[PDB]
Amino acid sequence: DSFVAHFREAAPYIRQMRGTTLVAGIDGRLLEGGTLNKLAADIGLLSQLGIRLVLIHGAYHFLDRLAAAQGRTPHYCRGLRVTDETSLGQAQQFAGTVRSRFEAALCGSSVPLVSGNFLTARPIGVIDGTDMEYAGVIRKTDTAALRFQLDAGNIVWMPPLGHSYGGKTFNLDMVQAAASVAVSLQAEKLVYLTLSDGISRPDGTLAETLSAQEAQSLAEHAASETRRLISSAVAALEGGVHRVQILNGAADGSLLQELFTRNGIGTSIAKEAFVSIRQAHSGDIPHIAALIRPLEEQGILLHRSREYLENHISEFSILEHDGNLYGCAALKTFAEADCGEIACLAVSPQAQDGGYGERLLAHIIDKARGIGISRLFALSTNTGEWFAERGFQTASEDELPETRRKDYRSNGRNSHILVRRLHR
Amino acid sequence: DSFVAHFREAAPYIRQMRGTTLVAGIDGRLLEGGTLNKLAADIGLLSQLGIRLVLIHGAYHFLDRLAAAQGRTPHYCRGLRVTDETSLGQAQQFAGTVRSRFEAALCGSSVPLVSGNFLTARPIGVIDGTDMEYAGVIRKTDTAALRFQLDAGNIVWMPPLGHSYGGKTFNLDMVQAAASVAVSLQAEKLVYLTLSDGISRPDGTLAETLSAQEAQSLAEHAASETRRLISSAVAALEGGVHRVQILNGAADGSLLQELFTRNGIGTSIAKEAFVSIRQAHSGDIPHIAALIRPLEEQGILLHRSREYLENHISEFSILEHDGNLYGCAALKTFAEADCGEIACLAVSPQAQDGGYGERLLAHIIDKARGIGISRLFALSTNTGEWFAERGFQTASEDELPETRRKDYRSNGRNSHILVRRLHR
Amino acid sequence: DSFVAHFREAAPYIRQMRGTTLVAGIDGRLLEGGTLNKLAADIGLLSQLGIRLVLIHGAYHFLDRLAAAQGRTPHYCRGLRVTDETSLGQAQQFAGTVRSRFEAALCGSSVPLVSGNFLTARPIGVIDGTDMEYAGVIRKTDTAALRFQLDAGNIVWMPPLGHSYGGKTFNLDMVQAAASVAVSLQAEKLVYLTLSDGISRPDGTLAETLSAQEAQSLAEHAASETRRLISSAVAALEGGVHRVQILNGAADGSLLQELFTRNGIGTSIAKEAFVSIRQAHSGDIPHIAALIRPLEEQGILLHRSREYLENHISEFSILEHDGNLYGCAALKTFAEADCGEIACLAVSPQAQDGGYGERLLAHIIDKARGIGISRLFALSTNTGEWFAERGFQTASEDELPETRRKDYRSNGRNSHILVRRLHR
Amino acid sequence: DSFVAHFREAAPYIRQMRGTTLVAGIDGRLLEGGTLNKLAADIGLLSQLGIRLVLIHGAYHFLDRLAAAQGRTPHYCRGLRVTDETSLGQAQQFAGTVRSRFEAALCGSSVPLVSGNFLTARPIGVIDGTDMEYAGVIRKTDTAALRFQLDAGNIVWMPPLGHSYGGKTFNLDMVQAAASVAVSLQAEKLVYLTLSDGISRPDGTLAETLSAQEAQSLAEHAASETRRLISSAVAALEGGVHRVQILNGAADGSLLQELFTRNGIGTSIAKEAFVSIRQAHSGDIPHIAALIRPLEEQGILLHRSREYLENHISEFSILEHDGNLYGCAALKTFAEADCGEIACLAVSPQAQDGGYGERLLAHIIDKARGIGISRLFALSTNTGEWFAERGFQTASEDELPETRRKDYRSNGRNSHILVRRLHR
Ligand SMILES: CC(C)(COP(=O)(O)OP(=O)(O)OC[C@H]1O[C@@H](n2cnc3c(N)ncnc32)[C@H](O)[C@@H]1OP(=O)(O)O)[C@H](O)C(=O)NCCC(=O)NCCS
Ligand SMILES: CC(C)(COP(=O)(O)OP(=O)(O)OC[C@H]1O[C@@H](n2cnc3c(N)ncnc32)[C@H](O)[C@@H]1OP(=O)(O)O)[C@H](O)C(=O)NCCC(=O)NCCS
Ligand SMILES: CC(C)(COP(=O)(O)OP(=O)(O)OC[C@H]1O[C@@H](n2cnc3c(N)ncnc32)[C@H](O)[C@@H]1OP(=O)(O)O)[C@H](O)C(=O)NCCC(=O)NCCS
Ligand SMILES: CC(C)(COP(=O)(O)OP(=O)(O)OC[C@H]1O[C@@H](n2cnc3c(N)ncnc32)[C@H](O)[C@@H]1OP(=O)(O)O)[C@H](O)C(=O)NCCC(=O)NCCS
Ligand SMILES: N[C@@H](CCC(=O)O)C(=O)O
Ligand SMILES: N[C@@H](CCC(=O)O)C(=O)O
Ligand SMILES: N[C@@H](CCC(=O)O)C(=O)O
Ligand SMILES: N[C@@H](CCC(=O)O)C(=O)O
Repeated sequence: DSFVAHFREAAPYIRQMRGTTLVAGIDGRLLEGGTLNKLAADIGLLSQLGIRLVLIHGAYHFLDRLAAAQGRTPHYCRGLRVTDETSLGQAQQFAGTVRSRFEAALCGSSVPLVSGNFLTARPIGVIDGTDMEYAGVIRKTDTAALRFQLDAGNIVWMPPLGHSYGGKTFNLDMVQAAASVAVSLQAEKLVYLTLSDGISRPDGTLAETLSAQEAQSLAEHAASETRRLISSAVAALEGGVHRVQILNGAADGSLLQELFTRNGIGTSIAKEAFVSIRQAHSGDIPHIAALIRPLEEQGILLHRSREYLENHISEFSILEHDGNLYGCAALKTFAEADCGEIACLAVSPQAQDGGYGERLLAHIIDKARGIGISRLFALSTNTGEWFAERGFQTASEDELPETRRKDYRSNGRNSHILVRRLHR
Repeated sequence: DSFVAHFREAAPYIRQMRGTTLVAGIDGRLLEGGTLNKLAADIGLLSQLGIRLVLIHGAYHFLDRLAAAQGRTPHYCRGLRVTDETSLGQAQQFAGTVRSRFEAALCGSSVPLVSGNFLTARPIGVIDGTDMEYAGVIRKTDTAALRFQLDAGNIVWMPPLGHSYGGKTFNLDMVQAAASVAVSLQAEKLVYLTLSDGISRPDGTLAETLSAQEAQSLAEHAASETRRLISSAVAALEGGVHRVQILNGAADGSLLQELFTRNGIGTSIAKEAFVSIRQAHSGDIPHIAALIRPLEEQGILLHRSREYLENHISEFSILEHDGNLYGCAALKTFAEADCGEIACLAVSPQAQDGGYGERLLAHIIDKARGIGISRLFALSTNTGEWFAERGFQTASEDELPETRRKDYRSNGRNSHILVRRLHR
Repeated sequence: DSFVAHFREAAPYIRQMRGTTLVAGIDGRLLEGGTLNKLAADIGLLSQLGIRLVLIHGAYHFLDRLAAAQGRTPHYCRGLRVTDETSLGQAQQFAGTVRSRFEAALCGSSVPLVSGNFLTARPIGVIDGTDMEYAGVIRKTDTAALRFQLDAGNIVWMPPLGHSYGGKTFNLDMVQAAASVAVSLQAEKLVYLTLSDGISRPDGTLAETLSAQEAQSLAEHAASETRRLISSAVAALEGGVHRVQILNGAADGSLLQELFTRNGIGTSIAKEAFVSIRQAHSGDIPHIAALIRPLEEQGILLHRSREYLENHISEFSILEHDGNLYGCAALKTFAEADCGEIACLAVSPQAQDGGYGERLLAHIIDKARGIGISRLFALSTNTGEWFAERGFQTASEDELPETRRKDYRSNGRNSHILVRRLHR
Repeated sequence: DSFVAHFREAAPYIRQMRGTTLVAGIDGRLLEGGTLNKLAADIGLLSQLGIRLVLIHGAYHFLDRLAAAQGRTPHYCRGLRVTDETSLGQAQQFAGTVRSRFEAALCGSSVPLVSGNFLTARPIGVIDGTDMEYAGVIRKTDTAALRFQLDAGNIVWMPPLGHSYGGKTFNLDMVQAAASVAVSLQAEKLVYLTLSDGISRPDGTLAETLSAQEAQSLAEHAASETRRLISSAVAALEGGVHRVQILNGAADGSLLQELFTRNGIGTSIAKEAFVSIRQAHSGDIPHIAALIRPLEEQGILLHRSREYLENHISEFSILEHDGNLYGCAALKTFAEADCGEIACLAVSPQAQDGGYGERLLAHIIDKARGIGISRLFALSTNTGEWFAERGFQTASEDELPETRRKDYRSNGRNSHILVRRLHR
């Protein structure tokens, strides 16, 4: 395609990403070849786009290309490397090699890059009778010092090394470290730059987009490395990171493609928040009435009635949290088998703006599609934009199902009519 | 002595040092033993005293304990190490070992420590037909980024490594690098932490305090290493650093002793600014008269006269810059061979507050001492504090030389009389 | 001792004190002699160490050296001086004498000193049928204006005088005023600079360190002046000040000695927060089990069992607040009468980091010492640092009590073993 | 008049005064009666109007009501009070009485008031054989600390007391002190609040407004007190203060009346900057031509000619600084004896915007009025607003002098015509 077209395509993603925090967990093998040069350039570009950037790299594989290729075997109790004094010292050497390399590649492809004593570590201790030695986990992260650097526009570079109150240095696991730092920062995004195209489905295909539940159910039959990825990704989400992404940092330009295109390569994982929505039953009616009545009083919701609701309760859905009712919505059907109507949509005023409405509309379109409905109408006197911004197109009265058209005419309400087309 | 006494002794030096910038050039051998632990603690303390701190270390000796002890000989065209790709890579490893070590020693003896891509380097090129390879000299220092970190209270850590626009890393000479960074920052103080007690005199004794001229004349007969120290120290001073100090960072606690005691160990070098002061001659008189006359009009300076000055010109000194006269002072003598008087002290109003006065008083006490005078009087109607703050003690009229006592009585001026005791 | 040694001794206290707020309540007799010069110097030094400083002085004794020595007797309903218009006016004169004196002593031993209209006062009214006249108590303190000055580095000087909405000035009690200002600032430290070596015990000895409970029980048999000191000190602590100290500002250098040495002269008072820890009984077991079980599931705590706990309940302690259980710990004993083991230490995750653990360990060492135990072991797979940072030294398996050594061998857990030596 | 009218009258002066610095030198007798209450209220109001306020008071008269009324006579070598240790101590007492009084009066008529160690003093020494003792003059003012307080909105209160490096306090002369502080701040305004209606003319009348030259020539025959006022006022102006005002702080509301009405009570002194304007002669013509020619080329200035100028040189004025010509303007006359025209007005582009034009117009209206002209025309193609904003009203062609009307018609230029009426 054309430059202008590509750039106008990127523009909304640039808008979304600007001023947000991205923690990048970087596989240490990427900092070794000329994939390094490609990466510094793309990270330099991200810097230039107003993205706050914290980069953390791994060391394990480099240590093994020093260990294994020597006559010493690494031990990996839960993927956590046992790391002795000699391995610890190598990691310190590698971390300096790598930060220097990155800095040089960034200077030749002027972007401020900073590193500091941000992590305080503790040893993992003893996993399964096996002393883990210098394998440490982040005990405290200096969030104030980090924010202060990101705020000034600095790129933050972190090795997989933390120090302790006992004046020791510990070896950190990168995959776990990035997710920990990401949660501490409440980073909007965690990115793992791996050697893999992302997480694959049981049928072999690349999982473009996953819920944390979907991710979780895949780990049941997944290799060790990818199980740990998921575990860290899920804990990040649960800890407040908005989105976790898995990419192949060996695929030239994949970071740009992931962040700035609708399509995006790799795997994207996000947490589905908890909103129990269920078929309404008999006992819901007073809760539904109390919610609906103010609105029916205001001329926003059509007048219902204890009897209407009792005899049509099956067409209502209700949204609940801790026994508390907070929303409702009905699916009305017609002689036209293809047609449905979202009716009686309502969120308690105290619970609004937090997405509850959208979840009710979604649940009802799932229900509508479940029964063969490809066309979903909404009629509203005062609330038409909400629908128009969520996939509804203006429609005319002559377009309604015949019986609805008749109610509409005799109403006098002249409500706006919108239709959304539901895919098979 | 007692704690309270020691601490009250330190207090003025703490006051002087607070909020000032100190660049520490650190010999790489100090970061190797438990002298490291001692150093982090003392630097941590300096941090806590509101000193802005930039630390730079060397690598040469570590590289040789890797080179020489391998079967490769280092070459040192002007003390500048030829550094190939393999040596460059080692320096990157060492710099990571050392920054990690320092960070750990600082954490266990919470003080924010930061490092960044502050230096951009260029290669030295070819010294004397000898390709110097990866030996680079600082081309640009990011002074804004540095100030921003020091201002926030961060300790700044720098390796002896700069990068270039060509995406290469270069090996920097520490002694030269610190002096360059120090000038860029206009640091009040540069400290070299060496393995030596400082700079020695021709008679073998430690030069406690040196002018840059004194330092310069010592290099004539000095070993190579100490010649380079001086050269860098002198260029720092000439470049605006206020004071350069040389210490043995192997002498436990020497950094504290140097910064916070009157005595201070090690060598201190400062630049004597240019103030040509000479015996007045015949042709000076109009310049002297024009200066003196306003003051004599105001009742601050005793009335002189073209004839007085013509017949006493030999007792005047004058301070000049670019042919321009800016100050004068006279030495009056008495029948009491031990007694002198500083007379007719005056700095042009446009040239005041810049130390000119003090240099005139000093020059005259040097002249007074040259002729056997151990007691120097100053009489002033309005300017008595200036003398009292520069070593003069209140005296009485009955204490004057006899003939001066007589002039004083018949004057009516009742000027304050102060005496300073001049040492033999 | 040596300078370096003294200064390295001070360094941790300098670190702790930097950027903290200290409110100094100063007896007015200290501002009268050359103890004034000593004090300005030490307060100047504290300024230079990044301590935020609010100074308040008293006036009572000066007023009496004007009253009593005139033919007027002061009346002191609860140590609160009745203060008429004539006494009020003297206090205004004294406050100006004293602020000028202090300012001059500070300038000659450049440190910014500021004072302002920070206190608004109200009269105390009528104590016990006795009109108290111009004796006022702080009604409002301008905390924003105060913070603004401390933040800029200014020393804050306050007289014992507040003004009112009725355009009157009132006489404040210093001891009460400092404690009020200290609470308003949530100052980490309140210091009273008195003419006494601090608070004495019933046996005559100087109470180096007191809890607020200890302070309280001393007042039962204490002189009036010291009763009021305690009362104000205790209310400061209860109001959020971290530590209150009582010193003799007539003992040359005592402020430095108190703030910057382990030993410290004078009396230190701190509030013991509320943590009810008691012998576990039968009914605690479900609460203990629920806490312990997650941890035993994770391989951090040895598997217990409803029966184990039922038959060993006497060796458990539990920490509770509002009936809620938040922590537990057991003392295990051995055939070696000198040996104990802290077992089953656990704080609810929701209640962690707030010191609960430390209080459980302390309680158990108190229990261990109560039965003759001088050696206390801790064995931990993942939690060994916590112990090592709280006085435990690494030990070997051959060092365990014999039966514990046997369990340890057959476990397979390879837990780290640490010992703490308990003093008699 | 009406409130709305008064307030709309004040509005431009409020606009001018907002964010400006005013140093108020306050006679110590004003802080003694209920003139104090009036003053705090008016100063409180000024605070509320965004005026940055530095207040300094005197003490002399209070000291004499303590001296003279005791049996000790004050000595006043140049109006500078000899002040011994006993007088110095009284001044410290008075300064505290007075600051407390002011603070209380300000609180009861919430406005932040701050004072600090801003002045460092030196003794005056010996005037005329007379030791002046504790009479000190400001040696250094802490301008940074002062700006920092004014910037935060604080009112700054200063006593007439400075301290020295020798740990002494000195007695400052208020009149001199305010003018010194005012210059240090480059205050736009210095106000002296005296017991007099301002400076009187030789004919007895109150000098409403004076140049510094006018002020200077009045001192020739003026009382001592008013001579010193002038001397300080003039040195303030010369030192960069924009305006000095003298008022009676005993005239209820005079500070408001001076600052916020066109009329304003009291005396106002301002420095006439140096702009030598003289009759042009023969040798000026090339300088005039070079200036005029660019403009005549642009169609802004009517074409002149070496001959025109040679034969009309007497009607030109020229503005010069250091021999350099920077402006010119001509006065054209007509058969109508009442009519004049400002012709050929021009300032060198490099010297514009600095008031030169206005001074040329003024000089020519002075010349026009000197010969009986009450009507002054300006004709301009592109520059008509400049005139309209400096007192010119639009006029028509039928309104020109007859011969000018004829030139105007045949020109084709259609320049805008404006007239200013010159008062007799
Ligand atoms: C429209 C409604 C159901 C939305 O419920 P919700 O819980 O807020 O749903 P969401 O949080 O997913 O959507 C919230 C967004 O919808 C927008 N919105 C709400 N009412 C709107 C309206 N009347 N017109 C346009 N937009 C509206 C909100 O302003 C909010 O904007 P934001 O994305 O810029 O923050 C609303 O809460 C409601 O119940 N209104 C009265 C009942 C009603 O009108 N029902 C049905 C319409 S026929
Ligand atoms: C006193 C004088 C000679 C100082 O010359 P100088 O070039 O300023 O000398 P320095 O720069 O070394 O000293 C400057 C310091 O002296 C201080 N000083 C100057 N005059 C002073 C005085 N009259 N009283 C007290 N201190 C004074 C300045 O304020 C300045 O203070 P700082 O250290 O706080 O900045 C002054 O310039 C002068 O010539 N005054 C008139 C002549 C006179 O009085 N001569 C002789 C005295 S008998
Ligand atoms: C170790 C434990 C008992 C501490 O309880 P607590 O209520 O937090 O006790 P305190 O608040 O007095 O101590 C808190 C400090 O201990 C530190 N700490 C906690 N776990 C640690 C560990 N595993 N390793 C090192 N330090 C640790 C905390 O990080 C905190 O650090 P800070 O001083 O830097 O803030 C922890 O709460 C716990 O119960 N962990 C699981 C149970 C366990 O391991 N029990 C016994 C060990 S055999
Ligand atoms: C008009 C002129 C003589 C003003 O001289 P000057 O030295 O700037 O005079 P002042 O400094 O007293 O007045 C400066 C103010 O006049 C304003 N001014 C200048 N030219 C102006 C114009 N053409 N229209 C409106 N206002 C103008 C300036 O913008 C400045 O504005 P400020 O008060 O908002 O800063 C101008 O310099 C000049 O010589 N212009 C070309 C010659 C010309 O037009 N001459 C005569 C007019 S027939
Ligand atoms: N959508 C509203 C009715 C609005 C209308 O039909 O005008 C409801 O379901 O009650
Ligand atoms: N020191 C001044 C004279 C002052 C005096 O003697 O009173 C001078 O040398 O002229
Ligand atoms: N301290 C743990 C046991 C850990 C171990 O012995 O390895 C407990 O008391 O249960
Ligand atoms: N005022 C201009 C002439 C402009 C005009 O008359 O149009 C001059 O004096 O030359």
